[PDB]
Amino acid sequence: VNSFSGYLKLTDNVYIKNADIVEEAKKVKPTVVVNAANVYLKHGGGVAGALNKATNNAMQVESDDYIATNGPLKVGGSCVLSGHNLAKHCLHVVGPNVNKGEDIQLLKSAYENFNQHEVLLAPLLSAGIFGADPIHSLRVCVDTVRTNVYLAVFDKNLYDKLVSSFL
Ligand SMILES: O=C(O)C[C@H](NC(=O)c1ncnc2[nH]ccc12)c1ccc(F)cc1
Repeated sequence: VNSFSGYLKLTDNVYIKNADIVEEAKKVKPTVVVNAANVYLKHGGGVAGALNKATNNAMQVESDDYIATNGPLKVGGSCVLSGHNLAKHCLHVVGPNVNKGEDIQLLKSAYENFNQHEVLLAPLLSAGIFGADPIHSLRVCVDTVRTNVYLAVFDKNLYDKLVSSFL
């Protein structure tokens, strides 16, 4: 038993809620919150800008040190950093950004990173301003992630569409 509230069950291992992921993180303090990052960990907008703002820019400061030491991530890759005031850890996961012309085929690889963690609070990878089809992304999530994932969807209309179309 865990401490997430009001989530809708989709499969053996995936739940979903129309909620602000920052507020879900501040309430639950999960072991892992997932960020929808880019390879440079430049947290400008979307999930990343929202999470980083909630950390008072501490996420960005930590991320800049990470990049200075290690270089950029791969599209499809991830790194574990601090969750700051939001979670124990933040799993920064790079899905493909279709508005950058990146390969949507790497979405499955991106979701595979979730399998290294027993329980995660996460956004829908590559959706929103990342420009991929959100129905497709939820499908890839359910067909790839085997650990327990709690998906938080900001946009109400998107949430309603995702639930009503889910197979
Ligand atoms: O769930 C959604 O609507 C889409 C989601 N966006 C957000 O979660 C979001 N965007 C802007 N400001 C925000 N503030 C608090 C949350 C938040 C998203 C998912 C994958 C991405 F690669 C990029 C965005």
